[PDB]
Amino acid sequence: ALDLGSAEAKAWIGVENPHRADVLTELRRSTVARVCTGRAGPRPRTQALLRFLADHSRSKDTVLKEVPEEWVKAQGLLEVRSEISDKNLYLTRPDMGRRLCAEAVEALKAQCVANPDVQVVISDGLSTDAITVNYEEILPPLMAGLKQAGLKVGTPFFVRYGRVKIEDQIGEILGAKVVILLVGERPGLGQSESLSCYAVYSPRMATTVEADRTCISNIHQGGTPPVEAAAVIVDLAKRMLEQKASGINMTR
Amino acid sequence: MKLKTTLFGNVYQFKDVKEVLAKANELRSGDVLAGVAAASSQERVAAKQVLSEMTVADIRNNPVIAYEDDCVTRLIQDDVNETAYNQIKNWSISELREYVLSDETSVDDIAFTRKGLTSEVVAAVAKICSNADLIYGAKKMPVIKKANTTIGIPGTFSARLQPNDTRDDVQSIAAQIYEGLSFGVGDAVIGVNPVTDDVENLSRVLDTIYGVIDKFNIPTQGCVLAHVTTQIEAIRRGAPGGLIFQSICGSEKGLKEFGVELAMLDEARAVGAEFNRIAGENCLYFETGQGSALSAGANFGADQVTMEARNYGLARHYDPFIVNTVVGFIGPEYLYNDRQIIRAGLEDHFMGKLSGISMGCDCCYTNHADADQNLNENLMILLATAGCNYIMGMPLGDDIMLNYQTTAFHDTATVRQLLNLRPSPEFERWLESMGIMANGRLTKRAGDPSLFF
Amino acid sequence: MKLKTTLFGNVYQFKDVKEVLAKANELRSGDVLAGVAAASSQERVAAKQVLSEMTVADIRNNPVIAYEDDCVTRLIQDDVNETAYNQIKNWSISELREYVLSDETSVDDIAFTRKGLTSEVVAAVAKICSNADLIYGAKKMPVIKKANTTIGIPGTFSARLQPNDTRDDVQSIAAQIYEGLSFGVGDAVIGVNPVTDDVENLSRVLDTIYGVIDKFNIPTQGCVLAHVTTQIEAIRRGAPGGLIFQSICGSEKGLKEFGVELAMLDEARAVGAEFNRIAGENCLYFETGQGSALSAGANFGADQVTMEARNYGLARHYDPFIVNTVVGFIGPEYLYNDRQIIRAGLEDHFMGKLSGISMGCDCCYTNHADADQNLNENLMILLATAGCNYIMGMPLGDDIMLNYQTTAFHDTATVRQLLNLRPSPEFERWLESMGIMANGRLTKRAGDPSLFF
Amino acid sequence: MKLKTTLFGNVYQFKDVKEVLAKANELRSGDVLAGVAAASSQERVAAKQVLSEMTVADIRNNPVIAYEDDCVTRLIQDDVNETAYNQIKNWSISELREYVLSDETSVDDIAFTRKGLTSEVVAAVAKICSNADLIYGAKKMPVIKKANTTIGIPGTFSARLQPNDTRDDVQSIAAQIYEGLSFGVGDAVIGVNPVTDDVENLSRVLDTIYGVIDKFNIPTQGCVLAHVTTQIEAIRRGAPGGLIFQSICGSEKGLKEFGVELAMLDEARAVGAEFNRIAGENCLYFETGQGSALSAGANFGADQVTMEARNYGLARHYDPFIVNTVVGFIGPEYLYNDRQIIRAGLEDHFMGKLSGISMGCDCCYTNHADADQNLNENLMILLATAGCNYIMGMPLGDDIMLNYQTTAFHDTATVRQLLNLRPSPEFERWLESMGIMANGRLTKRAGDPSLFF
Ligand code: B12
Ligand SMILES: CC[C@H]1O[C@@H](n2cnc3c(N)ncnc32)[C@H](O)[C@@H]1O
Ligand SMILES: CC[C@H]1O[C@@H](n2cnc3c(N)ncnc32)[C@H](O)[C@@H]1O
Ligand SMILES: CC[C@H]1O[C@@H](n2cnc3c(N)ncnc32)[C@H](O)[C@@H]1O
Ligand SMILES: [N+]
Ligand SMILES: [N+]
Ligand SMILES: [N+]
Repeated sequence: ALDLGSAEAKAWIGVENPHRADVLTELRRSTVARVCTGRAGPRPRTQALLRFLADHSRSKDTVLKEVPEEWVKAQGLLEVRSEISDKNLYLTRPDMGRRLCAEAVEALKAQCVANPDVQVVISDGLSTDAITVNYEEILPPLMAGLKQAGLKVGTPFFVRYGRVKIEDQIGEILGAKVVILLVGERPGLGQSESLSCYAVYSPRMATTVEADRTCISNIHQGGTPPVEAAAVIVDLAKRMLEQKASGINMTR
Repeated sequence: MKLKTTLFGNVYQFKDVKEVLAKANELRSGDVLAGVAAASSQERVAAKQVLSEMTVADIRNNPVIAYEDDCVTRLIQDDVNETAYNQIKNWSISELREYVLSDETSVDDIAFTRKGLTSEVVAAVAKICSNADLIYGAKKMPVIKKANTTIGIPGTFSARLQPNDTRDDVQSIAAQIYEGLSFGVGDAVIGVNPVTDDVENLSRVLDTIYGVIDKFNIPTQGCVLAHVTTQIEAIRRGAPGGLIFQSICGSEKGLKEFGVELAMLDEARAVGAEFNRIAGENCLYFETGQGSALSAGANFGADQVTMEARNYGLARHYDPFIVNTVVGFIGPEYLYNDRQIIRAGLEDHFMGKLSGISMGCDCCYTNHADADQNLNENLMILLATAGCNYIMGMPLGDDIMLNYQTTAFHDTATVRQLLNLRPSPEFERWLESMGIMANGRLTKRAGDPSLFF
Repeated sequence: MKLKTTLFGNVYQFKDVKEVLAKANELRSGDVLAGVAAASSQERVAAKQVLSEMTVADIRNNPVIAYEDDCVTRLIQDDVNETAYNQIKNWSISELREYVLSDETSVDDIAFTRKGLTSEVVAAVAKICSNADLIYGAKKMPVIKKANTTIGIPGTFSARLQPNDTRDDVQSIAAQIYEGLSFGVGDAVIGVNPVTDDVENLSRVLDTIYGVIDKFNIPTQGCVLAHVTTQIEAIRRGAPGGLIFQSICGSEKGLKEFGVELAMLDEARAVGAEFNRIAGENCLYFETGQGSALSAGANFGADQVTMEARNYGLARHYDPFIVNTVVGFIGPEYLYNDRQIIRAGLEDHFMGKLSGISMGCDCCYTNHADADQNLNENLMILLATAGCNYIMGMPLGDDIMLNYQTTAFHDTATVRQLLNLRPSPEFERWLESMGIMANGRLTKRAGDPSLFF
Repeated sequence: MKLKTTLFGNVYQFKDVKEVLAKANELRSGDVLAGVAAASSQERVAAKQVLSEMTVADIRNNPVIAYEDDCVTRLIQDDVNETAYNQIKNWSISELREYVLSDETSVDDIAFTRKGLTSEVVAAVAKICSNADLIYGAKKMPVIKKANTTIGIPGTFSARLQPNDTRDDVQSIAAQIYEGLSFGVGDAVIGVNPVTDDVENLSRVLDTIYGVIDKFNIPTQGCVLAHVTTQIEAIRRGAPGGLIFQSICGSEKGLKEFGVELAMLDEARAVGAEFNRIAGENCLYFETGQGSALSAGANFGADQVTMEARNYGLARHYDPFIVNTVVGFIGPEYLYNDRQIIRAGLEDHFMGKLSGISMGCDCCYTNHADADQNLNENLMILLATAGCNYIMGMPLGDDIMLNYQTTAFHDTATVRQLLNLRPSPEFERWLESMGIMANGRLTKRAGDPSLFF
């Protein structure tokens, strides 16, 4: 018996006649990459191929799963969506995901502050597990760090079916100087918890290039921990207000 | 020129060259998203016929972006050999396709002919080519470059070792390097996509790669796929320089979206010649892929195939060691399923070899796309028969930080032994001296990273 | 044997071997139509694991159709070499897959090991193989037969000339013959699908085929793909006998649907040995393809991949000169799109080569299926790299009578020059004498049927 | 650095590096005319020892002409790869000589090492090399370029067709062309030294050269060795562009004597990329020779060997298709007799190959020098064994216009059949098609210009 999703299956060494088997254990634990699985001629071994296909079956399900509406109320956020209606349309229309819907603009100017210094926006993006798993570990300290010896903090809200360039419209509707976007990257084969952070200083739908944004990616338990992340975005946020710039326009 | 044809008694009218180029493409989800695709299978064939009867001058004089408004267009236009253009300016696109496919057309014939072409003309020929046309045509157009390894020689097949990590952990990066070398991967480049983009981290990643290279005297070159500005600064400060990388787009607006100017690529060329540890004359590395122009809003109503060909006319000016499209890196909104990704892979490689660049391909797909690993194995072998210069290499193709699946280390060994292809001749001698390869085939002790210890 | 496994904490239990064999298949419209397909990717992977852990004995002792009820099951079971079986009866399907793929397993090792396999075991290995596994594994399992040409030698690639006509017009058939011979097609066979199934019409078609053969002293063989009984009657009455053909099914019920008795194939072998103009010892021809048994209601709850392997176990008993699957001949209800037709083509070829038959493939599709000619060009090249013994050939692949698209005469010449493959050595010498081929490449005067006049 | 040594109890002290470089030269009439030659064999040997013990850094940091005063010095210094330099900056010239001569130093090792050299260092190595050292060392440093022919491949030997005339008569030039093509001469270039330096006369000579090229589809290139500015003007106005030529000198003052600005060579490269009928990437042609700088009063107290190396450092920046010294073109005041012309020819070729340029040689002498045709035959064979890329060709070597003797058409064919060398592979295929050459040897009907009529 063997569960392909088990740690024993993840730590499996398939090299038949190793030169130094103790080194193979050292190398396998040194990375999440699927190393040391051996070979059958020039082809992958059966168990390694099985764990590949098994992990892929799970990854395809993490694409179409959505965050429940009961989970977003337990965090006290405004339920706003873009022009996209369902998950199938979001995967094929990236242009509609970069723009809010009609009833979205009327809820931002009404239930949020005017001209904040830092604006924290959250969206599911391409992965739901990237949001739910790390939410409670990155948001409490992010909002506290921006008010501990910080400045004018904006009102947080959740954008459903959102992309990255949608923060350019938020940066004008709310008029924020710095907009922080926590969005889920596309799911990997082995995991889907990876979260990113897209920040920009004073975005403008007509002139902001993607190079003007600063990106903090791979925020998860295997990459940058959410608590450690949260601290480095607050620092990032302070540097944008000082140098009046973002992305490639910064220094250091 | 005619913008009109009659098919089964039906007149199909097209507005300009830009619309004909778009609607002549095989069906793909990106052209639909761009609103430039044909409305029916009949109009698509009609666009192909209209395109086939247009001349080289008709497409050379009607680029998708104006000269005075786009530096990439100017670069493509200024580099054309006008003597070679005048010889073919009146050929139809139908006659240029037959010229390329002809067995009486030698490699030296194409070497001069391609100088009279522009990227729009390169895309035009691919649009009227079938899959076997794109494969056979690209095969007879080899492009050979040389860094510390020679790449593109017919009968050879290289591979990029791609040891990416979620935290740029050098222990994880080095582990994937030993794993790749044990399969014969790495003659193209040992290139890492970095997590954090700072000079200190790039140097740490570079010292890790070159520590392995120097310890075993590996004939190859390292690279960190960060921004070109931070790569130049790192090498200027003493980091070991191999290949200098930059992601490119086919428009001036697209380059601005990437934060790249043409002068940066000029500086990278001069920095490589002064600092880089390269025996050959080629040291630059570019990555491309359909959909990048439309993603940046910088396609100007042009289809993604034509925009991708413009990448090659831009890359050709800087004579890089390697270029590869990342065929299915983005998502299903630009390339939906297996059919589209394979087609795009054959298109990109054919257009790259037609443009005279050392064209490879990252046979890959995403998890929100209608694809699996059997797709990558189909495409990598089709492209291998096409003479594809190199593919990628990761442990089973699982990229733990870029969230996609490329080709495995096993795949390059499979392709080489299946098709009787060798690695780069310099790298093959190292593999032989390491006991990893004999007569182009993996030894019994190959595939074991513990052999380097 | 275990019929269950735990995947991601969920237990996946299966009824019998037959269900495990079916749900391990990649997704295809045929297994859905049969109600035997896996409900999700998770259950498919779980079925693959349970299958990979089953032993050769577990599958050899559980044929999809019982011994005492099916003469194809008996034929498969009776021809097993019990000494070769007892050596591998305790091997798991995972170990047999790795044994076939091993570079340390020579062609002579597999020659004896396959004698201990049954068709169900052959199907079992294919179900846990990737596309590249199917391609590389088949490449290292060559099968060589001899009629008037030698087929299946590594480095060679043959093709069947298929000159069909809506009325069996001897002017239309002969015109397609000269066209195909000008591209180097016909070393496998010159085979005609007859519109009318009568003796006098067959002799007229055979006299036309052999009239060309006798005029230019062509080393090859003719064949008319009618029912085997009418072929026997024509040759007994004096028609030129070359290859004797019959369509086969993987079950006794499926053979009765075609009107075939095993005695007929025994008679075909005896008629060939007395009358046929064949120098070698192989003179039979069979065609297969996934979906035939389900179409006849003769799959008995088994998947189309398992049933297709039983075709190869049947054919191996009669040692035919050539066998080819007709991968997409029927329709989308069994193989819907490009992804499934390619995958089935690789499975079929792999299973045929593991069974020890001269396995070719009719890379083809129908017009009511989600496919186009670019699918035929993708698969024909992948299968060539797999060492596929032969494909079909028709003018542009357009069958004016069978109403489907196969591979073109251009496609065989393309594959041969792309992969540096030669025809059958006897046929290659003839093409060289006719000035059609030089060093495996078409001369300038090739591709011209008026050369024969 | 030490500038002195003790030899046979006598102390030999030198002023600077420039004096050490000069007195280390073998005796030649040019160094005596410059007042920089050693007074005896003892002082020459002592200078060689002091030079051999100086490091690469000692000579790289002491160019014969200062950086801020000379644009050739800047060009040489700016193009140095500082990473390759820092690896060898502490190597003595004795160690660099042994490194080049080592059978354990591969062509790929030198490919990177030479990038850390300057011309003064290249000259330094040659000064402590014997004749056999110069020959064997150059042989293991091949340099391969490509225009419409490939030149410099080991095992091959090319030649320039030089059809000069006292009045640029197109009947006299064409007559010499057919004579040379009948001996297999012309794979390097068909280059004419024009009597009159005007645009209209150049186009007439180019039209005659290319009229023959176009008539017989010859793979080669034409060139008229006028001033580069007038060549640019003719090609811009529509003259057939092949190779663009210019004579070069090792100093800025020497270039002004020829009327050459560095921008002109940059313009020549750009004009070639737009107009020239060249398939490969190399289209420039330079000629050199010891004594040019001293003749222009632009040696600045440096010896003619050191100044000649600076020519190669200049040329390498523009990556030309061919460079050849004209070893004895000037007169005895720089190279007096057979001994000195041979030695200079070996030095020049060695230095050119160490600099990484496609180094040929015009083995020639003048009638006011102490030399005869047997000198040209001695040197052409020694340089061939050295792997010299090409020599000249004229009817019996008699230049009716330049008033000197070079090598004959017979001499290239002699060298090729004596040493089993072949022409450029493209040109060899053409000669074989014309029945002129078979297996590298002249057919019976070769050497006959009436064959072309
Ligand atoms: C696919 C992808 C791209 C695609 C984007 C196309 C698309 N997504 O439609 C393209 C080909 C443009 C690309 C190129 C680049 N990318 Co990128 N990209 C990714 C990737 C794999 C996925 C992003 C994602 O899933 N986002 C979630 C979805 C829901 O958002 P989206 O709106 O659909 O995607 C947008 C953003 O992702 C943005 N984007 C993509 N890449 C980058 C990089 C930077 C620096 C920025 C500011 C924005 C950006 O473009 C998309 C359209 O607006 C990430 C890897 C990761 N782990 O996230 C790297 C990643 C974000 N890219 C990265 C890099 C290095 C680059 C380049 C700078 C490469 C270069 N040297 O030029 C360029 C930047 C181009 C730009 N300025 O927009 C790095 C960022 C490193 C850093 N310190 O910021 C990442 C994190 C991967 C890595 N190598 O570490 N990339
Ligand atoms: C972090 C994205 C990485 O993948 C590469 N890439 C993927 N798709 C494309 C594309 N379509 N165009 C250019 N570069 C691309 C890019 O160079 C960068 O290194
Ligand atoms: C007139 C149909 C022709 O196609 C062949 N054919 C097509 N599909 C199959 C199949 N699935 N099994 C057996 N034979 C097949 C058959 O032999 C016959 O000659
Ligand atoms: C009309 C003299 C010709 O001979 C060539 N030549 C002869 N000696 C030298 C030399 N020493 N340096 C440069 N070029 C030279 C020069 O290029 C010109 O084409
Ligand atoms: N692109
Ligand atoms: N079947
Ligand atoms: N000189």
